[PDB]
Amino acid sequence: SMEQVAMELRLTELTRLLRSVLDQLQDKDPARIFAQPVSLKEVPDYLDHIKHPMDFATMRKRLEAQGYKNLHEFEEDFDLIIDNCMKYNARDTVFYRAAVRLRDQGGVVLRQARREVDSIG
Repeated sequence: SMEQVAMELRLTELTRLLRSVLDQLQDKDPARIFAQPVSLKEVPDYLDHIKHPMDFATMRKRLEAQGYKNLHEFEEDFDLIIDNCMKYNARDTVFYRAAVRLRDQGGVVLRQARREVDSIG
């Protein structure tokens, strides 16, 4: 149908906007602490601690399969990155601190993205 196509154009445009959002969030992690999945070879107990692992490469795979229906789903995955790290790692670690800084800096990007998504529909 013509509608399914119009719908698909919106999803594609959402994907376009979320790709830019993702790039902006990932720039706030210059150390690349959140770039890839926590290695189960190097942290073999990780899944005993963290039930839903997340990282920027995993989010990008979903993004490029147009797997995010709305900004809320995307934010859920970003929040998992931060929250998993803040649980697994202690307060006095470079990892915990990196998560706090990502959360704080990402807030600004996500604030405007929500306005853009509502605004452009």
